[PDB]
Amino acid sequence: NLYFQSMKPWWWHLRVQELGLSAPLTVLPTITCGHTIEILREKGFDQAPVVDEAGVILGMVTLGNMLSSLLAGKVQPSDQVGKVIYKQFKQIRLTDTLGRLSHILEMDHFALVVHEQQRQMVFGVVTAIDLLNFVAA
Amino acid sequence: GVDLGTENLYFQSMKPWWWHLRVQELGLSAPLTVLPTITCGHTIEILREKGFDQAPVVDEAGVILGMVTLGNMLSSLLAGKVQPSDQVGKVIYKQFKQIRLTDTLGRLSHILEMDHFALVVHEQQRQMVFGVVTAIDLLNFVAAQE
Ligand SMILES: C[S@@+](CC[C@H](N)C(=O)[O-])C[C@H]1O[C@@H](n2cnc3c(N)ncnc32)[C@H](O)[C@@H]1O
Ligand SMILES: C[S@@+](CC[C@H](N)C(=O)[O-])C[C@H]1O[C@@H](n2cnc3c(N)ncnc32)[C@H](O)[C@@H]1O
Repeated sequence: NLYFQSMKPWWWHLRVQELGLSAPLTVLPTITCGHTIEILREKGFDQAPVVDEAGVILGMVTLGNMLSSLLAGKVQPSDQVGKVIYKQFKQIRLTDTLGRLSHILEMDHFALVVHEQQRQMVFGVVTAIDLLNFVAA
Repeated sequence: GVDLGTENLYFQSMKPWWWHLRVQELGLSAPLTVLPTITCGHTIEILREKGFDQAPVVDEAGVILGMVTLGNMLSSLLAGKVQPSDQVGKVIYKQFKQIRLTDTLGRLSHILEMDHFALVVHEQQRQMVFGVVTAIDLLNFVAAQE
């Protein structure tokens, strides 16, 4: 067996917490899909966590998944967004590396950034521009 | 499984009422384009400020050279093909789809299912950018109409 280890850039072992992410915009499962589309349109976000009234993360709503579900005849604009909760997305820790982040971002369009306290807490969303801006700046 | 089976069997009668409407129902934004001589770092700043994931790269006459995308910029940076001071001309992406205002929303839907965007070109002048179109443009139309 032969192994290869790449030479890593300066930022590789720096941590997700260096990016300076804001708190996420989240939605309740009971607002409509149409209302969620306006919110996401206003902000220029492709996704948001869906959280219940007790603060539990139920999953993510994404534009891709809303579009698929609409095409499949399964959701309409006036339905609750709870109907299109996407439950399989990637998580990363606030103290995980930018290297790990970069792997996730190459395969997925976002990750939910998590931090461990007495329970596992959501810190924010992270997407390619957050990493790009950091490296560029 | 069974749902895919149903959607395949009745694909024709499950086509949305708007399937054969045209992309021009969407009324898009004016496009933000860049020349190939601005840097990758400045491209990243511009796209960050607007909240766009992609822009057309055009020449001094407005002729489309291709697209710059965040995903391809990231890959190119990871592979060491460019650094931020390099011209964005070094990462012109060409494997995207162009469509016209007269193309159906159905054609657009197929494209958006696989890619993050399409480039809308001028109906009789396919070398010029009309606008960019992404999922939220189609979603916004359907929510408006329903
Ligand atoms: C403006 S959006 C542009 C589109 C991009 N594909 C996206 O969805 O992030 C990019 C910026 O918004 C942030 N962002 C995305 N979704 C978020 C949300 N639900 N809450 C707060 N920030 C979010 C990203 O972390 C990034 O800083
Ligand atoms: C604010 S962005 C949000 C993130 C989304 N993933 C994207 O890149 O379009 C969505 C809106 O910006 C528009 N848009 C995207 N790229 C653009 C560009 N280069 N010039 C003008 N509008 C653009 C889209 O057509 C859509 O109306």
